[PDB]
Amino acid sequence: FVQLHPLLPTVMIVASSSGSFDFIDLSNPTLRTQYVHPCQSIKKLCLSPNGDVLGILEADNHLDTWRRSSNNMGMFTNTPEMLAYP
Amino acid sequence: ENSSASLYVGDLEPSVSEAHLYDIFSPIGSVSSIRVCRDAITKTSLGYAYVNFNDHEAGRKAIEQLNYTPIKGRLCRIMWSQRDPSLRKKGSGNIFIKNLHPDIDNKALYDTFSVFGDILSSKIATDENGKSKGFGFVHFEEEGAAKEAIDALNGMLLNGQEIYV
Amino acid sequence: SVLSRELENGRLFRLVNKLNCIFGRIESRIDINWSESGTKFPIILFYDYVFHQVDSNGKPIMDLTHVLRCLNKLDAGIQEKLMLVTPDELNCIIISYKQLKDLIESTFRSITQA
Amino acid sequence: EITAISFDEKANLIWSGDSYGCISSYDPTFQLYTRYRGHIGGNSVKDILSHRDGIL
Repeated sequence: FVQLHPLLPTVMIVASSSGSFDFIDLSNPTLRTQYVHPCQSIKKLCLSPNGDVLGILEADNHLDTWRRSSNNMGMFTNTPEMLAYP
Repeated sequence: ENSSASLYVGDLEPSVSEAHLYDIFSPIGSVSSIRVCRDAITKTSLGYAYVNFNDHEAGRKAIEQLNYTPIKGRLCRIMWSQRDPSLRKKGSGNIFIKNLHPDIDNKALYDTFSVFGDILSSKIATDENGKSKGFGFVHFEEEGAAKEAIDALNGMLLNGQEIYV
Repeated sequence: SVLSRELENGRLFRLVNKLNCIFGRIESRIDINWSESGTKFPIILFYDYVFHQVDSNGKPIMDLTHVLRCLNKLDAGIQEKLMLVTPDELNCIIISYKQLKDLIESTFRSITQA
Repeated sequence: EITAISFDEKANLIWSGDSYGCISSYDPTFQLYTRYRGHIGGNSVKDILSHRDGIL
């Protein structure tokens, strides 16, 4: 699982099947952030256009974000056409 | 044009990315899109960046929190965006100085010298632990605020060093 | 004075004319553009949603107040938000009316000639 | 049974496909928004993506 960052289209995240994910530069491979996974191996994982959202997702439907707590928000944007009341 | 941010860093590096760049101004909120568009056979410095935020006011807000503090020798340049009708926008020339005062920075320079003439690019040779190197390039939007600052005081005596045309 | 409370039929009957003019045509009973992957799919769904709205016991009970309420609302073309279920967790679409108006007249005109 | 994942760029929704037939959108941390089908049958979905205007 190798995925370039949205706002940083050269900096990537690399993640194994068990989840040894690392926030890693393209240019300087020394600058690795090797976030370990103290839980079960994965199916898939997704991104953060707001740069601060880990989405690990298996067949369990139980997400968790690991980053520092910059926002109280989840994903990027906040324009829902039936927001909390149809 | 350019009512939005369009925050234009020039005088670039070959092989330093936007990584530590985005590391520093992370806690400001509005960081929309940062990109250096490129040529095809070119892993050297070319000279245009785009540290784009949402609006111009986010650029001025990034200035007004903290701006122009030394890290990695680079200081983030401001929106210019000025093409083939600007043959002389920031190319209408500058005072080129021999023997500037050896304590002349850019921030206090424009701070005291916002009175007479608005300095666009104080291309000032400052190196080796706070020392202006005598030669500098104080640069304007015209050559009229230049003559205003010269005819006011083309430099003055604080430790005696008048500056040059 | 008694004819005052009879007039709300002709618009309503033309609505039913447009409605059951093309609902279950035998060429279009089983085809590509009418499945759950098909084009005019929820024009079916709301159709009998009114007509088979289940009760708390699951019994499809009319309550024709709600029926004609919805009928005049869909006849209008105003912009609302509409929950819809199978009952179970599938093909839920939250929608307004004027696009339903447009697809109805488009389908009717396409039926009418080419 | 979850077999395909993507985002939407304009809301806090998640876009998941299980192995039942469906495609769903999800609110923040534990809440669903919608679950529809654009799928004929069998398994649900190969893949999901976001877009300017909607979900493919």
